[PDB]
Amino acid sequence: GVDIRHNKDRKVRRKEPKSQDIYLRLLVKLYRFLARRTNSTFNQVVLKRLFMSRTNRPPLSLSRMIRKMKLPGRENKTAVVVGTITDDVRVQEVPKLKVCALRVTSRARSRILRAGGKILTFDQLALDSPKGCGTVLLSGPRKGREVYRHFGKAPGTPHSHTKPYVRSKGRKFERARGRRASRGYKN
Amino acid sequence: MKASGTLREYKVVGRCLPTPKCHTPPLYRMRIFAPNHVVAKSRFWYFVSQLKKMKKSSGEIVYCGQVFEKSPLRVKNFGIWLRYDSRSGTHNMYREYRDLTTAGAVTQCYRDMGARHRARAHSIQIMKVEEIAASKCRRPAVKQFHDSKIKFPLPHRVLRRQHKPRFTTKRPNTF
Amino acid sequence: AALRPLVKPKIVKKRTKKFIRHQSDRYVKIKRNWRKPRGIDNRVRRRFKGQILMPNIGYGSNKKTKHMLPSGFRKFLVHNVKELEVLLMCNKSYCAEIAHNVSSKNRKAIVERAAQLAIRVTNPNARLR
Amino acid sequence: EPYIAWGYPNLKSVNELIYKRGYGKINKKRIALTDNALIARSLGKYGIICMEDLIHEIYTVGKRFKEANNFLWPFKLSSPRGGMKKKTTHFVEGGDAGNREDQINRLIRRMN
Amino acid sequence: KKNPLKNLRIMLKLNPYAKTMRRNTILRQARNHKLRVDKAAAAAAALQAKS
Amino acid sequence: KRVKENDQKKKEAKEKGTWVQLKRQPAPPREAHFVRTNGKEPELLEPIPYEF
RNA sequence: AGAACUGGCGCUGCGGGAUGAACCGAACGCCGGGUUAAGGCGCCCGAUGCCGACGCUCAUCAGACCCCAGAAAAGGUGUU
RNA sequence: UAGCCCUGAAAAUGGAUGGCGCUGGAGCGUCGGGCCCAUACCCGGCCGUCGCCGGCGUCGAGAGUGGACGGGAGCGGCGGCCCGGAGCCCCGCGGACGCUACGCCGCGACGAGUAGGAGGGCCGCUGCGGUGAGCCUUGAAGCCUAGGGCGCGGGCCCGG
Ligand SMILES: [Mg+2]
Ligand SMILES: [Mg+2]
Repeated sequence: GVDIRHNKDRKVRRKEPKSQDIYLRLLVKLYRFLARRTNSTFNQVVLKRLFMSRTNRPPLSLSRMIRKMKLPGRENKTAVVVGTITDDVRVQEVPKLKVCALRVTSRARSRILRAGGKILTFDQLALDSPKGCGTVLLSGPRKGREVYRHFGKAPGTPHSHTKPYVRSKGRKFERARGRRASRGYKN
Repeated sequence: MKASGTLREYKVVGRCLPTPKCHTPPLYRMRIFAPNHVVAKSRFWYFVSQLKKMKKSSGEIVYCGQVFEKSPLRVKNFGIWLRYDSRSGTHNMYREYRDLTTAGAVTQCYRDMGARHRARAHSIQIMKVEEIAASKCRRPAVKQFHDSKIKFPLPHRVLRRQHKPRFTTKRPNTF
Repeated sequence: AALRPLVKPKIVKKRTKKFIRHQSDRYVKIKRNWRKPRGIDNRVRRRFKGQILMPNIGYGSNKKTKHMLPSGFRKFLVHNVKELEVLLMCNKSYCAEIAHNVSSKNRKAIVERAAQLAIRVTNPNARLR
Repeated sequence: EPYIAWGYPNLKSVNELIYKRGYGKINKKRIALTDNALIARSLGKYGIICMEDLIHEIYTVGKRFKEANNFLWPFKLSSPRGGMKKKTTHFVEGGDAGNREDQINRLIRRMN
Repeated sequence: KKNPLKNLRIMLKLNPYAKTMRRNTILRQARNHKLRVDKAAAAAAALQAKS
Repeated sequence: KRVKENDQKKKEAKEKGTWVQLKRQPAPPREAHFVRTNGKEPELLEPIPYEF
């Protein structure tokens, strides 16, 4: 015998990606060859973001990108994002930033290339930089989904903010006792 | 305490730590019979705590040496004093033996109060053990060995079974 | 003693005694295939002594000795010529078997071919005339 | 002290345990230490690079004893081949479970 | 892992001084075996030559 | 208080040139002391007899 | 019948307790060597087939190992 | 006064230190050395899971934990008549295995389990779309088998 643990000895993280996408399997085989040979970390952060699921690779919008690159120190670097870049319309002017990502959309890659940018994928990134030197790695708002706003303490106790599941947001749906003190009680 | 095998007399001194209230403690001395020097300085912290306001953490011992007598060849007569706790109550007991050494005496007491009083090895406490010379020993089985020109035979001798032929043809003459 | 294969370690097998089903001794409505006892009270799962052992991972044989025939080759069943010339480059580590469906005309065909290519087949003299 | 047996060793019974039942750890994975370089590559930060300088810290408990003892895997001693006595009462009371102060130098040789 | 103190030159791979710790303690328990038996005969031959 | 005599006692040893080891330690085992039995000799004691 | 702390059986074999859910050890892949644990060493039954050491005890119902499976008040020139 | 043994002391099928038995002990009490074994502990083998890895350098031309050229000054060591200097291999045209990357390979630690949950299954049954220049009257499915095997096993294959 040894001890009295409750087992977490089997780690539960991703090691090979559950997608049978043969093109992503040609980018795992590139990077886990470069993860253990770089003697640095930027590959080993890209190498685990190619593992992650569809949710945990959220769609990064265009305007989060061109805001985080206007900081002092990101002026000519090549932004790398694991995930898809979708364009926003709320911004008007797009500079000639250079990006490198899987699956920029059809409208975004017009708006990058017309203003004189350059888009890349993760195979002409390795030739440009095996270390991945001189980049900023970005990711979208992974807690942006409407799923995550159902999640909190419980939609019944004090200070809830939890958005309880109804089939239609409207009157006489979850608004009678539990929500107002004149009828029943207030949470 | 086990009294495992023959015992061994130890002469243990010890003292309690010098407080700011009191320097120079009196550094008491006892006489402990024990099988080894771990039990000896672990019965020492039982008889001291019965007699003074001391215990192990506020004290230490400063010498645990075996004392062993001046005559392992001269035959002696010992009178000892006990404090055994019986089943009904407790008692006080004087008792005599006769052997070459106090290692062979108070061991011979422990192997006999277990016999003639069922007193297990932890109950019985030794008060003082000094020898007394001839014609002061009251106990009668000692009294018959204050006898020069002493004699007796070896009647009815039997020994070493199975050692010889298992099924000999020879009835063993007991001399 | 035909074709003298490569390296044979001395085959150890941890058991040669073929796990039988509990209570297959008493009936013939129970076949001797293993099914593990998922009863609550029985003394095979609870693993008392003197009874039928149940198979776990400890009885698995050695990895360089697994699926080894006692001759020293490893069986691989083929059905004609054109999948027996897949076994030219394995003719001292892997051996052929001819399936039962292959008739004695074709089984006479692929027993000369496996002598040119120098492969042990394990049943050359089957369905002969 | 109802469950252990602790006493004060002397030097060859600390010299046999390191040599015979000593096993090191780099990150995890208990290794046979069996060299002077499996010690100094992972613990030459402290100046006790070799074998007997390790055994000098563990005897005269000195500078880096926390860093030296936590390097050692716990000594997996075999069963005592001479025997034991009653296993559950104290070494004062004839048994063997507790403070024994120098009879543990006998017992290390029986455990090994 | 070959056992130290059961084969040599595993002691000497790990504690190189422990060879010359050893041929000090094979000399000095041979020359002090010489010192006894020479002297233990020296009081035994002197007692013999009296008779 | 023991941080405040670890501030001014830090800079006091800082301009003095040493490695003072201000960190407190647990109660160490008793180093080998040395007793004196000046003139007189230890008093023998032994267990009293039983009385009620 | 009901609780508190902690352990345990339930879900768990094995060694020992003659036998047993729960006691005492001790926790389990399959094996070959070595050693011990609790326990035992007349023979069933592996091991005292030791020149084991010291004393006690004779029953016309002897006594004989935790839980544990039969006992008290009281009494004896039975014996130390 | 208290140790043993005795009296106190009766229960229904024949009966329980487990039994046979036991009295210089095979009883009681205190102890010693020996000696026997568990799936406990230690060493060694093998299986599996987990943890941190190792190779796409088949680079027999590759070797780097400092590397290059490069000229302005001097050390040895090269070849003398004390000045000083490229060789891309070659007399062998040459040097095993391997990297299903979802595969190997290394080290290291642990392994029980109902209810229950997962992962794996080149286990199985019935059909469909593909695929095997598959299989067969020179004998398919099925069934039988004291025939020979493999797999830890679900099961599978060959001979009759
Ligand atoms: Mg049950
Ligand atoms: Mg289940």
